[PDB]
Amino acid sequence: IFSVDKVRADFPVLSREVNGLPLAYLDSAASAQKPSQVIDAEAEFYRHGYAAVHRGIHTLSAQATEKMENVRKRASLFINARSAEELVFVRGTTEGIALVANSWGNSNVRAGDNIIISQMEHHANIVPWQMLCARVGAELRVIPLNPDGTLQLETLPTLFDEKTRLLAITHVSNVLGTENPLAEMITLAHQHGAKVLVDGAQAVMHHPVDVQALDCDFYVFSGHKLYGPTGIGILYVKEALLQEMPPWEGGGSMIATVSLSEGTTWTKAPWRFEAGTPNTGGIIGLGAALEYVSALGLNNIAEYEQNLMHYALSQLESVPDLTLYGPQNRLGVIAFNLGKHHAYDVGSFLDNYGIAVRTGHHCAMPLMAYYNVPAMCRASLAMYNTHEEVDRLVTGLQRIHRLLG
Amino acid sequence: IFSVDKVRADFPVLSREVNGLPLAYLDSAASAQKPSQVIDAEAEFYRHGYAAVHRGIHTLSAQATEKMENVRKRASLFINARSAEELVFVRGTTEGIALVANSWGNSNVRAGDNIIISQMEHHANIVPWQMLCARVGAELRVIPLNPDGTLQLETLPTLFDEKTRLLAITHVSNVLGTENPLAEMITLAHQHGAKVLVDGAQAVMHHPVDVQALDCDFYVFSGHKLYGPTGIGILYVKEALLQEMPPWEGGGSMIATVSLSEGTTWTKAPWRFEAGTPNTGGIIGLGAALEYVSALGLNNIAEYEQNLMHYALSQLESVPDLTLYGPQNRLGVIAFNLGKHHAYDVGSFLDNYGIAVRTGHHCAMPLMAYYNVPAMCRASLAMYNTHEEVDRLVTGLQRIHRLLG
Ligand SMILES: *Cc1c(COP(=O)(O)O)cnc(C)c1O
Ligand SMILES: *Cc1c(COP(=O)(O)O)cnc(C)c1O
Ligand SMILES: [Cl-]
Ligand SMILES: [Cl-]
Repeated sequence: IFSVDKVRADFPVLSREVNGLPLAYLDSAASAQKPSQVIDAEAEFYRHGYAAVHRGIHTLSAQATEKMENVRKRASLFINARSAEELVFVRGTTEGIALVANSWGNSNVRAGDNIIISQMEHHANIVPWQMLCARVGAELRVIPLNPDGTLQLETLPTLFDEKTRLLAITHVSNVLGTENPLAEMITLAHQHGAKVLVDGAQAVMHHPVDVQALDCDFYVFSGHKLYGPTGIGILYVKEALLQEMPPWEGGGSMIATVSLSEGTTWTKAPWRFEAGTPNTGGIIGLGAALEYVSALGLNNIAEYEQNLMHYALSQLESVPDLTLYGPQNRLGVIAFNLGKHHAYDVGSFLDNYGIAVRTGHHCAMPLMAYYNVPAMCRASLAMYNTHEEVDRLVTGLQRIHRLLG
Repeated sequence: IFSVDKVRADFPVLSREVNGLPLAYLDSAASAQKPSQVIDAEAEFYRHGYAAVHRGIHTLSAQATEKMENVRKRASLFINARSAEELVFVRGTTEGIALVANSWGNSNVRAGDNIIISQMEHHANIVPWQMLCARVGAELRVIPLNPDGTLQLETLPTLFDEKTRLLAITHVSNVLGTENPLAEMITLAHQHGAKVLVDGAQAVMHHPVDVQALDCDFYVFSGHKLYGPTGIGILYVKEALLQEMPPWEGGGSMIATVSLSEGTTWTKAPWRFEAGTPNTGGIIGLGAALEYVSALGLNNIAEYEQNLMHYALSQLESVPDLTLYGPQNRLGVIAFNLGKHHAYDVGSFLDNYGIAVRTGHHCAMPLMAYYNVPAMCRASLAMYNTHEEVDRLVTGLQRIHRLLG
């Protein structure tokens, strides 16, 4: 069984005080706190084994190159990719999606084609496709939402056709906590020869993820949401696709040869898309984060978080004039507004009690617009959050409602 | 005065053993070791103040946003930019140059124009321009080299004309240690209305850099070469230029608004070019690295390194059949080959003695080709290297020459 007290003791930030009160960090969906196992792994690398990593001749460089490729292997096993060489290190989910849209998009999406996104997508999974569609003259289609925060799947027959090149879809909504039916949607997309990119930035920390079972063509996620360092993400691409992708004009690609007369050639994928000095510190920390999470067990984490979520939704029923957004079976986040008060004011009061939530449009303005609100509040309930922190959130909202209503 | 023993005691890697022998790290031009002040600043941030940073409502987020903007201010003072808002955080020098070539290049370089690079450029300051020139149908012109590793300045009249849009030039060669006459070249470029991008990745750790005095239009450098963390670089752009640059299609740009019907708008520069979650860990560490280097004083560092370089070049005269490449007044690096032996073999023997040098083409294949060699060895002499490590290098080359000659 999972022991939240043993886990919390690994996270030094959770001791912190904010406004003279004990921190209740409910904003892990924006970024997760990191255990000392992650922080110290990165520091230890800088302290005892740091070097540049392009299979340099000397020992530190060779050993650091091997550390980085072992992390690539560990990450591929974490998401059950067939091969470590199907994983590209990227700056984060945002850059990973941009890479696909520029390298794969520019040579597979032509004038008259269409791309399907959903109305709940984070901006990082909208804007690259908007721009691509403008470049090549294709059409961006949108799966609409239901009031309960799920996709209107009945609209799919009107969106998928033979010119559909790509479905770009979120695994788990960063606002609603909706988990989308990826395996079925991927079957539909592949029946039309469409690829699927899955934005998995909110999924990989909540339960096991198996890209072979899903059969998705691309999958992205962010280190810093996975209790890991900033500046590092993972992009998975099916080997047959990845080995056809051209070099990344926009972000830089690693060369095989450079000639002023004869031009330039490029090294094989993965590494083709990792130009310049990689973020070795971040890669080391990401590896430690994958080990930490695997050691707790994602199924134990999921069971604890689901129980915590069920407790919170039950307790929140006693908050007057609370509006919740999203389905009952949400993962990780609770999106809400309190009566007619602006989310910004609710979040400031909650911060005044030492409760960290996020306010605003959460990089999902089309989602905001669907619900005809400018902003919502969002509380994250991660593996190190407690029933007691849920009770502070509930009491906090009750007090805010009396003081301001 | 500078005390190399007091400085070395700040760097924990320098205690390390390699192949059972004490490390002599002479590969700082590939990446620098980091002091504990840098390592611990990053760890301390993760331990006590970590949060997401997009001016979030709650305290940790607000305080982390302010930490990151103070580092931007500190970096702008470090290079004497007029305004902190002229600095963009980037993944590294490679990504910074790609950003300029894609955002500024695509809307200022048209068919029939030309760009001037030099023959000693690192690949990161060649390939983006090669691709841009192919996109828009412009011409890539090259300032050639002299045998001593300096630019043939007499060729400039034949390269600069009214269609010259940009000069992209290295401040200090990562292979030869040549320092280029930037201020004079920038005057010439501006007489034709050409902009200048300076690749300063090898300059910022060796002496003060003043972008107002230089009057360059762009300037880039890498954190990890500045005794700082990986995954972070600085791109400086003159405010009038930067505020005109369009969003970065290839790498992602931060939105002001996203609408599925009305399209997308973008936030003001700096931040326009920092999409997704920034590398907050790396930014914090970079700030500590700038403080550490400022506390030693760049002029003291320069005086120590110059003395160390002069000692090494004097000692190396006693190595039979040593070929050196570059001018006598080189900064930081010594590029060399030993008789007819492949650089790879020399580097392996040196590594066997615990001496870390770099071998290969050093991401400067046109430079290699100018000298009609496939590879060279390169020893870096940074601020924490000693006369004794120079003596190990010299003795090592002498032994290699007897064993293999
Ligand atoms: C946060 C998030 C992103 C963006 O991730 P970055 O690490 O900031 O690049 C994209 N999609 C979802 C669903 C997210 O939650
Ligand atoms: C190392 C270096 C680069 C590339 O820097 P990255 O940090 O790897 O992106 C570019 N130019 C010069 C002169 C360099 O030494
Ligand atoms: Cl956004
Ligand atoms: Cl290269």
